[PDB]
Amino acid sequence: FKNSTYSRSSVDVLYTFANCSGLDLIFGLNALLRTADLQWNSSNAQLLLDYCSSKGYNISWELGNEPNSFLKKADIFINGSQLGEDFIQLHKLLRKSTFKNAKLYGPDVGQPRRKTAKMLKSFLKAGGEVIDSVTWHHYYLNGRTATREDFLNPDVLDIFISSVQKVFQVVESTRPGKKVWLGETSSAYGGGAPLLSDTFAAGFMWLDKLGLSARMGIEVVMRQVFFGAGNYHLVDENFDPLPDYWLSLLFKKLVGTKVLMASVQGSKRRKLRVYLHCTNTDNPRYKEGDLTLYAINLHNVTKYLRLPYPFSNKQVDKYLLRPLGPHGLLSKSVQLNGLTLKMVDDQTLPPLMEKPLRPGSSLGLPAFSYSFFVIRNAKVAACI
Amino acid sequence: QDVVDLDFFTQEPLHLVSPSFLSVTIDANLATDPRFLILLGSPKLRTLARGLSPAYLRFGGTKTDFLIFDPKK
Ligand SMILES: *[C@@H]1[C@H](O)[C@@H](O)[C@H](OCCNC(C)=O)[C@@H](C(=O)O)[C@H]1O
Ligand SMILES: *[C@@H]1O[C@H](CO)[C@@H](O)[C@H](O)[C@H]1NC(C)=O
Ligand SMILES: *[C@@H]1O[C@H](CO)[C@@H](O)[C@H](O)[C@H]1NC(C)=O
Ligand SMILES: *[C@@H]1O[C@H](CO)[C@@H](O)[C@H](O)[C@H]1NC(C)=O
Repeated sequence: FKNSTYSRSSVDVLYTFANCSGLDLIFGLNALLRTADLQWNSSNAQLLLDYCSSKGYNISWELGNEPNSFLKKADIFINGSQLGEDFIQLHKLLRKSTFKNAKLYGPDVGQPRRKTAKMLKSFLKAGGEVIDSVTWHHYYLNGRTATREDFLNPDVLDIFISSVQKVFQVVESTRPGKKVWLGETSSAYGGGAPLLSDTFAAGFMWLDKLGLSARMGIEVVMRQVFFGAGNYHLVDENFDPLPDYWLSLLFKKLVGTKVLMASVQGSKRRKLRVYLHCTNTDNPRYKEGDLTLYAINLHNVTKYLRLPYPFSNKQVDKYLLRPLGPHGLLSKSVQLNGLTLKMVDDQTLPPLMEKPLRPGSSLGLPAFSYSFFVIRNAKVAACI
Repeated sequence: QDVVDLDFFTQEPLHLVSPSFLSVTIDANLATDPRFLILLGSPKLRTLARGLSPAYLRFGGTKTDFLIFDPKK
C-alpha cells in the first residue's frame, strides 16, 4: 500500500450514490497520518469535514481499518491507548463541526486474536465513551486456500459463535451496554474465494452469519462488499446481482428487527440451522404477530421440519432458494420456489413470490438449501 | 427418517437489531480505480443498492489508512 489522493469529485459521487440509493454513509479516515510523537495528525481530516459541511452532507465516521496490523502494514505500531485518545480528538472535531450530532464508530479491529483482544480492551478503556458502536471484523476463511467443503462445513460455521463471545467478553468488561457492529465481514479474506464467494454456496455462510449475529446481539452486519474486485461482491463486474444479493433482498423483505429463537430437538443440531424473528411487518401481505423462520439444510438429504404447538396448523408461505443448474452450488444464479431471480430491467426488481404450503404440512427443506417460512396469523404478542 | 421437531422461544424479543441490520461496504480500494465515477454512476447499481435500503454503507478497507483528501484536485 502507497499513499494515493482523491478529489472533492470522489466524495460527491460517493455521497449522491448513498443519498440516491437510500443508504447512510459511514466514512473511514486515515489514522496513519501521525505527528512526530505518533499522535494522530488531524489536519487532512479537518479539510474533508470542512468540505463535507460546506456541502450539507449527512455523514457518520470511523478512524482507521484493522489497526492491529498497522505494524505489518505500515511498519508503525499504535496501541489501543493512543488510538482511544485519537478517537477523542476526532470526536471533539465533530462536536465543533456543523455535524456536531453525527455518529462515530470504531475501531474496526480484526477478529479475536490474543493481541487483538488487548488492543480492543485498552482502546475501549481509552476511547469507549465517544463511539456510538464497537466495530470489529470477521472472516471464516483464507481466500487463497478456502475449499467448497469449508463453505459447507458446520464446524466452520460454528467457529463464529466463539468469535462473538470473545468480542462480547472484552466489551462487557469495559463498556457494557455499548452496541456491537460487524464493520467488515465475508466468507473469506484476500478478496474472497474464486467460484465460491460469488456462488449459491456463499449463502450458507452468509445467512448463518446473519442468523447468529442477530441471535447473539450484533445490531448491524456490514457485508464486504456491495460491489468491487473481490469474489465476495454481492454484485459482479457486469452489475449483475449474485445469489448473496438475492439472499440479502429476501432477508430484508421477510425478517423483522425483533429477534426470537428456534432450535431442533436431538443431540445433533449442527447441520440443520434454524433462526426465528418477528415477520417484517412493512410487507403488506403480513400482519403483527407473524413469525419468519429461516433454516439452512447442510444434510445431503431433504429434512422435514414440524412447527411446535400451537403453530402446527398455521398457513406457511415458503421462500426456498435453490441454484439454477448446471453448476449446482457453484452456480451464480438462484431460483425462488423454482422461479429464476433476474432484474426485470436496469430500473426494476422482480416480485419475490411465496408458495403457500397446505396448513399442517411439515416444512420440506432439500439437501444443501436455505429457505424462509412466514408463519401467518401466528399472533405472537412479543411481535405486536 | 428425516423429520425434525422445532422448539421456539416466543414469550419476548431477545434482541432488537437495527432496521439497517444487513449493511454493506464499498472498499476504500475502489477509489484508486479509474472507473470509480462510471461505476457509482451506474443507475443499474443504484437500483440494486435501493433494494437493500435501509442500510449503512461503510466506505473503508485497508486503503482507508493510505488515502489523503486533496481539495486542489
Ligand atoms: C478487510 C479490508 O478492510 C478490505 O479492504 C480487504 O479487501 C481487500 C480487497 N477488496 C476488494 C477489492 O473489494 C478485506 C480482504 O482481505 O478481503 C479485509 O481484510
Ligand atoms: C501535522 O501536519 C502539519 C501539516 O503538514 C505539519 O506541518 C505538522 O508539522 C504536523 N504536526 C506535528 C505535531 O507533527
Ligand atoms: C501506548 O502508547 C503510548 C503513546 O501513544 C505510550 O506512551 C504508552 O506508554 C503505551 N503503552 C503500552 C503498554 O504500549
Ligand atoms: C451422504 O453422506 C454419507 C456420508 O456418511 C454418504 O456415505 C452417503 O451415501 C450420502 N448420501 C447421499 C448422497 O444421499
